[PDB]
Amino acid sequence: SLTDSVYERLLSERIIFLGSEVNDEIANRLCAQILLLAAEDASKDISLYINSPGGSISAGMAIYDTMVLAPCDIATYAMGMAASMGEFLLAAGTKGKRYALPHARILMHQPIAIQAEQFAVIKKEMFRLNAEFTGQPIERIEADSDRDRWFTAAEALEYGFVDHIITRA
Amino acid sequence: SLTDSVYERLLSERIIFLGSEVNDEIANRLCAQILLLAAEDASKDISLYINSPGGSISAGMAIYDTMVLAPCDIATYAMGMAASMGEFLLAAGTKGKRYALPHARILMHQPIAIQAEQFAVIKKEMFRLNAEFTGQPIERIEADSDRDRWFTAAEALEYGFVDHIIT
Amino acid sequence: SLTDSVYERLLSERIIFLGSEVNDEIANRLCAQILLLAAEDASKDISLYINSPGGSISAGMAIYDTMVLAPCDIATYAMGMAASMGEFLLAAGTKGKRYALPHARILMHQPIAIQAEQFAVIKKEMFRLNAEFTGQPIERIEADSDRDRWFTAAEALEYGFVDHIITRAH
Amino acid sequence: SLTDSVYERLLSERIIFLGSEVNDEIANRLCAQILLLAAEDASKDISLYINSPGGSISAGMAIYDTMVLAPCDIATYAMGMAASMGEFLLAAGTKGKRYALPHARILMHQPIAIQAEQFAVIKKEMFRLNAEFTGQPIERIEADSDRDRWFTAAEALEYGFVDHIITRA
Amino acid sequence: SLTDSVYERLLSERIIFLGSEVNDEIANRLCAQILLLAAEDASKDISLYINSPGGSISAGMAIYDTMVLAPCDIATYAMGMAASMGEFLLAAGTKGKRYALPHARILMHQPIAIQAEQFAVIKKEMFRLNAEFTGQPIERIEADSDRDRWFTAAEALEYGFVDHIITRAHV
Amino acid sequence: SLTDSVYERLLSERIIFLGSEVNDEIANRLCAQILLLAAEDASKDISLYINSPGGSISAGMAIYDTMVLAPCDIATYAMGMAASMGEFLLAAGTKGKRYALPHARILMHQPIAIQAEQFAVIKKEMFRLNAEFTGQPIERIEADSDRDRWFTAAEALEYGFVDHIITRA
Amino acid sequence: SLTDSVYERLLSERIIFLGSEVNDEIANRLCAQILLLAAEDASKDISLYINSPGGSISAGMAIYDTMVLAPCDIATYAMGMAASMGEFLLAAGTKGKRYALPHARILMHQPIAIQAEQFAVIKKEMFRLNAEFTGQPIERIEADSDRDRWFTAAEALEYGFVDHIITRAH
Repeated sequence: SLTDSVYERLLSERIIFLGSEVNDEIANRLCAQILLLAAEDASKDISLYINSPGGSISAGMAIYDTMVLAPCDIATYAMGMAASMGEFLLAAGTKGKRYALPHARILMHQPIAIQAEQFAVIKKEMFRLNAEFTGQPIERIEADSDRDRWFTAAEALEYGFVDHIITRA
Repeated sequence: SLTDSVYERLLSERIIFLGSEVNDEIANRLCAQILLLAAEDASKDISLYINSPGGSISAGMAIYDTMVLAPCDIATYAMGMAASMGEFLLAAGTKGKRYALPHARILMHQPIAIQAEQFAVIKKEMFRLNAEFTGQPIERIEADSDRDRWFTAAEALEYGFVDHIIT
Repeated sequence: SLTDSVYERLLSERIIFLGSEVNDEIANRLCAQILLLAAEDASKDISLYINSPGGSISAGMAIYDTMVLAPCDIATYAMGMAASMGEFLLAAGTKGKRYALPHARILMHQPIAIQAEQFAVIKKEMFRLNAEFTGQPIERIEADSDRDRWFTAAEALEYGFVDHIITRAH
Repeated sequence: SLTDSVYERLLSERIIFLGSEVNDEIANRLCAQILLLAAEDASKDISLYINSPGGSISAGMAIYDTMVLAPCDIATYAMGMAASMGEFLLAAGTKGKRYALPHARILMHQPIAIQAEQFAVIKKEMFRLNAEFTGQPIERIEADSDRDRWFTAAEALEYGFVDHIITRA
Repeated sequence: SLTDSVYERLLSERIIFLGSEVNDEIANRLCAQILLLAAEDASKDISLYINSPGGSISAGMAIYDTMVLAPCDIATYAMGMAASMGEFLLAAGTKGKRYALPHARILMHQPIAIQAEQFAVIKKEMFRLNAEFTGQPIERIEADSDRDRWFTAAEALEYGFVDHIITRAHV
Repeated sequence: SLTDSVYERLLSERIIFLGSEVNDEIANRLCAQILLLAAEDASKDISLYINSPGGSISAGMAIYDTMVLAPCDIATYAMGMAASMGEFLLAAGTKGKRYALPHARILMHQPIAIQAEQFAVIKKEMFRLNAEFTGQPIERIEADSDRDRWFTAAEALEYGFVDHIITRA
Repeated sequence: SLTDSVYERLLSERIIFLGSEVNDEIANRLCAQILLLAAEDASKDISLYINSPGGSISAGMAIYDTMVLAPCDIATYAMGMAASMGEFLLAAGTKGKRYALPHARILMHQPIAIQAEQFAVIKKEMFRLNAEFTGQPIERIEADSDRDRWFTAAEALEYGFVDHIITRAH
């Protein structure tokens, strides 16, 4: 299919997309791409373009673990919407190389005994890391998640999610 | 498929199409193609052919932002219908390279708390940009969007959506 | 698929097909082919084979524009049915290069406030252009459309839709 | 698929099949194939193998019109069944080059105001062309079609549908 | 698909399969392959492996006519089952090149006015050719067909459906 | 598809799988693969990996005949389960080149008037062949099948289904 | 498809995925991929990336056997979830080359007369092999399994499922 072909040609340009909700399948597909790119060249940058309403914490956290694993820098681009885990992945890009396009929007969001244990542990990790990415205190991160705080590109720059607003490349 | 094969072959001629309703999926597809073409050659024009009834404001703005991001010029062509966000994208092409075909039509249109907040600002920012694109005052853009004003090629040239009618 | 494969190889001989109703997707696919062939070589003819019930007047008008835009001649061929916009596109072929196969049928047909406005404008322009293509007066085009006039290949030649009837090797 | 792959490969050998009922979609595919072959090389024969219960006169007649348009000879082969418009396309082959396999069978068949009118015109044309193909009077063709006359290969040869019964190539 | 790619690769070795019932679709696809192979090289054997419960007579006769039309020999191999028209196609292979594998099984079987006239004619012809293929009298073919007579590989060899039973091929 | 692409590439290594129930379809595909491999090179081994719960004796028998027809050795490997016709085909590999992986399991099992006749002779023939593959008396094959006797790798070696247990290739 | 060509291109880097439930079909495709890589080059590592809820004990043991069969080292990575047989296969990778990503979760679980017999036998092996992979006593494996003990990456390193936690560029 044309769509798939275009994505695969972009993969050759080391450009990847997170263009839908983050779930187990998409995480797998995306981890795979990051691994492939790192395997074929450890030193050339990867560009991750994000337009995603976000989703599952464990799914987003696996994409994150893989971004960390990859030896090359991962530039991130808030291309349309970066919400929930989409915001987290945006903020996880290599510092110096996190970008918002001028009309992007960044949203924060707060997403059986064993499941509850596992979720409590991963949720706390998400807040901790969101704090490291942005330089905000954890408490500010929790409160802002709770009230579904959202950000224009400028506001996002100011808050610490991105390093640059890019207009012309 | 034959139809995907033709669009692929056109990609090599730096021609792309918006031939359907703008939603997230289509916005993604179209941003991918622009990024690709910009990666392959930052200094050759891209041509964007438009036959589209429009769609969501946010999806159209991601396309717009990618259009601006590409270092290369983007020529736009109204091929059949450029309505709503399709009119916006047409009017967004590089000044001097916006074209209407002789029988093209141009159509203007207006398209939970936190959702409403974001919509209000993106809607306002779209009227703002449409005014810049066309040289009309913001007030004329709003009033004309409101009443679903539509345009023949000639009328579109005069109003400022395009720079040339090509025959 | 075999079908797609054959249409692709025919695209290499600069032959294209309109074999179904005219709607937006089909119009898009068809303007794309015309643009593709125009870009590959602006000097060589394109052949359009038509077997179509027609369909959307605005869709057909976009294809027509792309024909006019192409720097090369477009030869047109009526294969089975050329109805409404299919008849229009056949008649729009470069004069001298419009063909009917002998058992072709050519049919004329009469083809929300804002939709009606646009349709009135597009409709008048289609009649105007069809008049020009065939050499018939505008009122003859109108009345013939109203009464659903159809034409054999021979009748189509006489009326002005085409220049040739292929009754032997071409 | 394998099936489509063998048909494609057969196109390179200038062989085409009519292996099913004649309708608008089949007519399109077949006209397309003849046009392709004629464009590639106007001077080499095309071989059309027919195993068809016939179908639409309209669709059959489009294929026939393309056969005439084609400058190269078209050899026709009754492969199993040539009924109705399948009989028609067989008998439409280049004279001297219409063949029946030894066990082929050949079936004749007689198949809103303005639909009726288009139908009358094209039906008269079918009878007239079947008459020319076979050397039979149109009245014979009409009566024979009326009563669903059928033919062994030998009988079909006598009647004028084919020029040869072929057993070995 | 893997399966298709395998059959296609086999096609290059001039090897074809009848692995399902004989119907119109299958007949078209087999005739297509025979014709392709005969065009590619008129002087090299085609090998037809059969594992089929048979099916329509007229469909089977079209395959048969195409087998005869091809200038090259068709070698036939009873691979599992050869029943009804599958038996007939097996038996129609080039004399000296019909094979049974050791555990193959051969099964005989007997399969609107104008439709009836046509069926009567091809049924008779099918028996006539089965008699010619095997060397058996027409009345033996008819009666054996009636009672659904079946054969081991050894019994099929003696009856005349094949010319060889092969266990191990050579190199 | 990925799956098919790996099975294809494995075919170039001369490796085939029986990883589902043995029925006519799978028998056809497997015969096809053996026939192809023998045609490309009649002197190189073929390796057949088995993870199958068995099925039709007919189908199994056609595969067996093709294994024997192929001039090259066929190594068999019981990869997970070899049950019923799967056990049969495992035991049918070239003697000296039948293998169990360490955790494989081998299960014995026993699976219109004219249909009953045929079934009786192939069942009897299958027991006979199983007795010859294994070196067990025919009555013990019959008895053990009747009671669904199953085997660890070590017990299958002892009984005669395989010649070796492989741990590292 | 995009995904499939990605998984295939990764195969060229000798990297495999177990990203779903373990069953017979999946076990087959995974053993196939291992045998392929082993055949291509018997002396380069294979990397197995695991995000799996586990599944059938039989299917898992076929995968395990094939990894033991392959003459090359098999490195293993817990990418998201490794539960039941997923944990087993992770723990089965070449010692020195078992990895967890920091937010991975490792879960233990307790996994017709004839099927009961067979099952009893595989279950005992599974525990036994799990004990040697981890260096943990059999009683402990058994008790942990039947209370559904789960582990973070760090707890998994302590217990013996992995040798490394990847907290920086690998």
